[PDB]
Amino acid sequence: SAKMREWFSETFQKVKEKL
Repeated sequence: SAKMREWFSETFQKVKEKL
């Protein structure tokens, strides 16, 4: 499983999208 790992990818790009 990977709830926080798969989300990790959706967290780094969440910061780049905000910029």
